[PDB]
Amino acid sequence: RFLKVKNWETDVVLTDTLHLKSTLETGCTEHICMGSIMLPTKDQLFPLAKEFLDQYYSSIKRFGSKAHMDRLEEVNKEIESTSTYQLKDTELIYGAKHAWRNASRCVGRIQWSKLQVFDARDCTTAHGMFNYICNHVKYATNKGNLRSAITIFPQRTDGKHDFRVWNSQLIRYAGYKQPDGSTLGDPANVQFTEICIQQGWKAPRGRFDVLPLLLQANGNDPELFQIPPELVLEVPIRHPKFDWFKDLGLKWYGLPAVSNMLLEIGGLEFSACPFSGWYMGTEIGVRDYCDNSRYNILEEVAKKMDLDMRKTSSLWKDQALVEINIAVLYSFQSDKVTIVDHHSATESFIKHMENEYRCRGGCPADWVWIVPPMSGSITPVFHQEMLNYRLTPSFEYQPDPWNTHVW
Amino acid sequence: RFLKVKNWETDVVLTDTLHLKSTLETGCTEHICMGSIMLPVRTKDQLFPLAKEFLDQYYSSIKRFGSKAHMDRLEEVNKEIESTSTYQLKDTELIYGAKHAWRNASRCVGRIQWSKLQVFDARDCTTAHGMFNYICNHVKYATNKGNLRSAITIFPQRTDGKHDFRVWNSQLIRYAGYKQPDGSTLGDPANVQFTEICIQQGWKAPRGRFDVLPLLLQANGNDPELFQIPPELVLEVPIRHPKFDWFKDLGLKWYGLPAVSNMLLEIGGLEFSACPFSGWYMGTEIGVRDYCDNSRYNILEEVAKKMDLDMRKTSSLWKDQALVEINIAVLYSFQSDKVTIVDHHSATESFIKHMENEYRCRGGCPADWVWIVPPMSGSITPVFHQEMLNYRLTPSFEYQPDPWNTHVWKG
Ligand code: HEM
Ligand code: HEM
Ligand SMILES: C[C@H](O)[C@H](O)[C@H]1CNc2nc(N)[nH]c(=O)c2N1
Ligand SMILES: C[C@H](O)[C@H](O)[C@H]1CNc2nc(N)[nH]c(=O)c2N1
Ligand SMILES: CN(O)C(=N)NCCC[C@H](N)C(=O)O
Ligand SMILES: CN(O)C(=N)NCCC[C@H](N)C(=O)O
Ligand SMILES: [Zn+2]
Repeated sequence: RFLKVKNWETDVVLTDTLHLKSTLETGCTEHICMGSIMLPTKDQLFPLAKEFLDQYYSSIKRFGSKAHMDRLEEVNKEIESTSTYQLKDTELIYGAKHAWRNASRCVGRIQWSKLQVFDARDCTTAHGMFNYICNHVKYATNKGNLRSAITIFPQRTDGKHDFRVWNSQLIRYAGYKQPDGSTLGDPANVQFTEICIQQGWKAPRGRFDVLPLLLQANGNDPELFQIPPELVLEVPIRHPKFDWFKDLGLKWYGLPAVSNMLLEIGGLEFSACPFSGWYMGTEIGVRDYCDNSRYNILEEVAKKMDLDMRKTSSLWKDQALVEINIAVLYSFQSDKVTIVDHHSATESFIKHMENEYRCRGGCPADWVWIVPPMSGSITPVFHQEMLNYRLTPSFEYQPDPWNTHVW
Repeated sequence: RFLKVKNWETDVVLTDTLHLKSTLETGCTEHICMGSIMLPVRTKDQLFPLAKEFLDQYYSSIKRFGSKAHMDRLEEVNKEIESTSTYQLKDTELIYGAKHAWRNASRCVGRIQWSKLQVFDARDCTTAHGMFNYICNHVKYATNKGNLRSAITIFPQRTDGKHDFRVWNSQLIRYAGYKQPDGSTLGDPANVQFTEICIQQGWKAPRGRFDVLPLLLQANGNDPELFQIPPELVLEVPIRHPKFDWFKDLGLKWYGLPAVSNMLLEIGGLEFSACPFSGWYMGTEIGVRDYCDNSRYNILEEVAKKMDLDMRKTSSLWKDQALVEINIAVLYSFQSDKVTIVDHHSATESFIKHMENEYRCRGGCPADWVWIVPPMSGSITPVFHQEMLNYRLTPSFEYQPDPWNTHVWKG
């Protein structure tokens, strides 16, 4: 019932008691571990509302107070009467911050208490959604001095009036299947790009075309909007030592803004809740650029470095990987756009884990996601045992809206 | 029940049915995943089902399930258990058991090779001197002048738990570690505790950076005895770099034969507490972990200093740059000396091919992602993108406590 986690580099041992508060299921059983799998009514709602309100009133040191009991009765009366309830602004902000705090896949959680919460629960149309999103992009970007933010659209009601951002992130690049057989742009975004074109987007058919927003308000058919170009901060990628790197024609955007997840607070479901922080360098340099199914640039870079690509044991892929990641970090830093390297971020996470174990009794963490995708063992998280479990409030995956929407 | 795993790079989906034959527990529950935790005398009653399960597996593998030979063997083992409290495996069953323990080892990336394993049966061994001779023969066979051959040596099984055979070394060949009065370490810090034990037992330590440890061998529950492996049998490789001529003056070398000697082999409920096994290295084991872990030889700074990298801020990725060069040097050095080694790209590519084959022919391949993904360049290897299912099949290799923690000293 009490669990220990050890760091095998420092011998530091921490005791986890927070897992006992966990409610949701992991997908593992005593017989099988699914740790590497990517995607493993009124009666329902009151216990969830109560669980949340209890944690909230405990957090402001007013547990069992008159104000606690009164809010519990108020919400109970509201669920019994309306089949749902509304969060106070204080509860919404607490809930959003804790959904981030609880995000076991996120290495950036030392930042969790510093989150700007934009309450968009008064939004009614897709044009309104576009306005809120531009404002979030502008605030979060802050001319390169990035600030963490979330924008929260109205909660699910009966499930036929869902707010959704159809985009997987606020800013991403289009992908196009060519007659050639190859893919132009970002292959990750081929299906969604097709949906936009189908809905009438005039695609430029280039390598780095910022996708338009496809926004769905109140369960209505989604609508297209272009983010003002002047609000999308991009960074041309160059190398501090290699003059030729700039001629690859690479760029990336500064603001990573996940827009397809569902925020659950006190049993309420916020299906449109785009949130943004800043990039860890490996996200762009390792995954976005070097995944075989992404921009897949290792070959081109290695050829420009004149490495021996005849044999895997020359480690040519590894050498070009490091250089690409050096160029990503250098380019963002030179343009004064916030970015964190994987050494700095993982060091910060270990400190955050220690803080959470000390002050909260634990920190749910998914090692498979937390360890960076290059140089794993030279970062301290590789040597850190972690326990993964699901706490609420939470960010959850949800099915893509085009599979589910009724046109 | 069927379980699917997807490869997110190729979209290949595989279906696992083998997990149904799993009996042992993982450490995980419906409420918690323990997938990153390093470490999460039998009765007659518990023994016969284990033996039966194993013999059924063995006779099925040889296409003799339900034959008179199968039935007679079950009867013979049942009689032997009821009579003597235990039983003896036939040579064929021992070979099959050892190969399958390897096949089932979810943390092993090298399993494409599982059916090619030389099994040395040492169950007639009675003394530590006998163990030493067996171990020297294993080392010489496995080394094969650099053309490494996988092998296992299997000493007598556990009886009452008071007469265990144990190799006290964690690997047959490893370097000594010495804690200095000023708090620094000479040699390999991983082996400081064991080095102190050896010195206590009478070893005269050279006190250098790469001293091959003596073997410390326990036969039949007796106190362990020290033996020096003949130096001519210990193949080592001086580490140099193909471009950087200063690399050799770091004074680095490593041994060619990785030979894990502290695990327990379980076959049909029998426990083989001394079962050293060896293959060949994947380069990252040495170049990433052994050389660059902060708690091991910790060479990153010295290498980066010699490369004249910008070390003022982590975001120059100086550690990452030095790491790749060290790993190039290790692969270069072994290949140049004609000592078998595999790079992490080749090894992971082969593992994926093995895994897909296992799914098709066996219905699954238990695999621990946390261990299978290499400790550098994770996502440019195919295993990073491969969903895996981790579960425990028997026969198996298991951890056991260090023998100095449990040994009853006779004097
Ligand atoms: C402040 C800077 C932040 C950094 C450096 C950071 C870092 C990261 C990284 C590197 C990942 C893995 C992403 C991937 O591999 O695709 C991640 C995942 C995640 N982060 Fe953060 N994060 C930050 C802010 C935030 C914020 C503000 C939130 C929510 C308010 C958040 C919630 C999450 C969630 C829910 C995931 C899992 C996403 C998924 O499963 O695809 N993070 N974080
Ligand atoms: C033939 C070449 C082989 C290669 C390249 C290979 C590769 C590896 C690697 C890289 C690891 C991780 C080791 C670590 O991080 O400390 C490992 C683990 C392991 N391998 Fe292999 N292996 C090979 C042969 C064998 C053989 C012959 C056996 C047994 C018969 C075996 C059984 C195991 C086991 C039980 C582990 C888990 C070790 C632990 O938990 O500490 N492997 N393998
Ligand atoms: C199959 C495996 O779960 C998958 O490739 C994971 C591994 N770790 C990851 N880690 C992060 N941070 N992001 C990812 O997309 C992934 N992908
Ligand atoms: C805490 C974590 O489980 C631990 O550091 C693991 C991670 N993955 C590993 N993978 C391999 N192959 N070998 C190891 O020693 C480790 N160590
Ligand atoms: C949440 N956020 O701040 C962040 N750093 N990453 C979210 C995911 C971004 C994605 N991995 C990408 O490379 O675009
Ligand atoms: C099993 N074997 O062949 C192997 N490749 N590795 C076993 C463990 C070796 C260990 N990682 C080391 O670096 O010495
Ligand atoms: Zn698990």
